[PDB]
Amino acid sequence: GRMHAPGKGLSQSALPYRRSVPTWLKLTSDDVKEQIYKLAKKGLTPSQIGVILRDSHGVAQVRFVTGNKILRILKSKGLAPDLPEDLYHLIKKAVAVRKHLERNRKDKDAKFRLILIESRIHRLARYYKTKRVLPPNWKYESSTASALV
Amino acid sequence: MQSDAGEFVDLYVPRKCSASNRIIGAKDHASIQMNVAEVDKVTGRFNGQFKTYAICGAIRRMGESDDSILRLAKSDGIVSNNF
Amino acid sequence: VRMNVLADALKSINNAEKRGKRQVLIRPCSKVIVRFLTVMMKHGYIGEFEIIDDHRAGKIVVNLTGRLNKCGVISPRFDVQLKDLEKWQNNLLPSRQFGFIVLTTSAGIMDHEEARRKHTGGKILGFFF
Amino acid sequence: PLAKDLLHPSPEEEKRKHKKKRLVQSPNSYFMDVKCPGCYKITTVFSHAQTVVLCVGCSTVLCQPTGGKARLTEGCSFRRKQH
Amino acid sequence: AKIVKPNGEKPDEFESGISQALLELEMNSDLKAQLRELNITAAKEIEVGGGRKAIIIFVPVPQLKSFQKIQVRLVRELEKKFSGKHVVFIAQRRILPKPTRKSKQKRPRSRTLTAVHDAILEDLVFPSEIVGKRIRVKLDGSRLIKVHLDKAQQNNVEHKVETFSGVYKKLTGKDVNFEFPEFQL
RNA sequence: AGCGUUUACUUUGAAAAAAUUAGAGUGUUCAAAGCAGGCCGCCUGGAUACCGCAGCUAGGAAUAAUGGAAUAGGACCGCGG
Repeated sequence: GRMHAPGKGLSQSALPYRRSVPTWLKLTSDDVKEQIYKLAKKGLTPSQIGVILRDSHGVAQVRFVTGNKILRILKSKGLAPDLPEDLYHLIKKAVAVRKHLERNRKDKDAKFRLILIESRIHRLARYYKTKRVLPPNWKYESSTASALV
Repeated sequence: MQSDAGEFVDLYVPRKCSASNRIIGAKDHASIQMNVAEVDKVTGRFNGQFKTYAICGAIRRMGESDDSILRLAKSDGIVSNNF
Repeated sequence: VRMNVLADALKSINNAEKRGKRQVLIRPCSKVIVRFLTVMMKHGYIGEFEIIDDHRAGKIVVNLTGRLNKCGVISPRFDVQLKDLEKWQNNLLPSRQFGFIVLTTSAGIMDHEEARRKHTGGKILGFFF
Repeated sequence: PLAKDLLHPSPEEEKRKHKKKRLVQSPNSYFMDVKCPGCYKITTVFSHAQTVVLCVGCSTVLCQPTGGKARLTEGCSFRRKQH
Repeated sequence: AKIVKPNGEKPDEFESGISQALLELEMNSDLKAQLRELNITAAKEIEVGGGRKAIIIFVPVPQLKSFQKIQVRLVRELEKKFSGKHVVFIAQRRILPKPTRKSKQKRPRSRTLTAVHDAILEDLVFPSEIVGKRIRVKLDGSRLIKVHLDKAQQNNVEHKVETFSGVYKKLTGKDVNFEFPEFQL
């Protein structure tokens, strides 16, 4: 079930058995690597690079076409953004809810949902601290959380 | 059910259901034993032999006694394998 | 969430047996499950089984016979000393004649009979009788 | 049904089952070679695209994103790619 | 010769003959530019059931992809040479022993038994790829693996089933049946 | 004689006061006890087990923790030093 909801949703991807790249695909490891570099440097998250490839170019999964995961390509090349692109999105949402809530003061629901999002920021922030993706000093504080975009 | 000597010592051996492999107790009055006749290959007449099948009470009232008898008959070669 | 995998494997066998199924599907297979089911099979409580192999945790289809009464797990996995096998198998097993306690020793995963045979303790996983 | 062949299900039953609840999970999606009414070059498009796939040089737009499968525009033939 | 062995030892007149049959094929065939830097490691000759044999050739792991590129066109030429004996190409993978307590870096999990045995079974049946595997645990405790191959290249591969089972048995010591299933493609 | 990712687990060995308890021998006339006794000077016992947990020691490596290369400041091999 969902972390902060009563729902029990079963909706995600289902990878096929065969990890082999199909015959029709002519894009080689270096061609998709040049493509990934171009998309990331345009300004685009590992998620959005992945969907662009499979929709338009027809790249089933980059881990089979290449030997790497999109972020390991980008962090090897040194195009990986510092604070991760799920921690980023949680902070971005939390700022968007607080900016709404600073105006609409009697929004008791927005107050409750802000508490849930922030509990999720802390919980993911500490995972990244243990795995040495962040400094041990890294803090989520709503005072100067907007400094992080 | 024999001692160190090898004398069969318990007073009887209860039949086991042909389907589920459960044992058919003394006061199990919803169990069956159905003799299915044997046909002579060329004439199409009754030989005088049959393939007997015992079935448990729980299997019958569950309603799998039909499909169970069917599988046992199909395995014994009574019912055609195409069916 | 799924914290004990052997617990759910043995409960799903137990319900399938009671209900009167000929075979059952075990979802997340593991060495401990396959090593539990080989001990069961070796005495002849289950028939053959076939571990279906996707690129994840596998699946097991076990051919059930109708000669298994109960197969249960013991969580937590207590440290059964050799001098404690008796007082465990006294209250877990139905009789001194049939039934087995599989326990994970240094040698491998095996029943109380072979653990006594090789003069070894270990940790209780479950029982089948 | 007590006896069911769990190992060997017939294609219709496991074509029906939810994509995760099959024996070996497999996607219900695919890739399709799709072409425009004017141009000769073909484009690879995912079944459930979720972007707008522009014909190269933005000559036109091929698909449109929706709930499930991506709606291909009217007057564009397609041939689903297989391996 | 084109047969460089990992140890500085000398090729038995057998596999020298194979690597010198590759000298002949290089210098003649349309495959001349391809068989230039491409090398062979070793070639063993094993006796399968019935009255047949298979020549099993060892390729360096990085060069396998370049060998897979040409294999069917090359297997053809080497099978038309070597009379009535099947030939199959396998990348030679190192298999590091599991680190115990008695006794060095983290053993890379590519160099483990389960991984290389899955790699061997992938590299045997090259053109017709694997779609399914099932390990039938027989009643005695012994296991039998059942590899479901790609149904395309049925008649291209179905004549090498007994050979593949015999070779994989010699390498690893694992019993294999080879099926072509009918309910996917 | 030395060296060899740590830890729990398990089996072995050591070290563990007697008395009590379990327990072998022995007609306190039997028994509770007692450590005596037995044979025509001699012959004999006064055993053995049990004693958690922590500490010590040697085997085993299933199970459950924990560590190694990813800014390569990686292992090995050699040459300037």
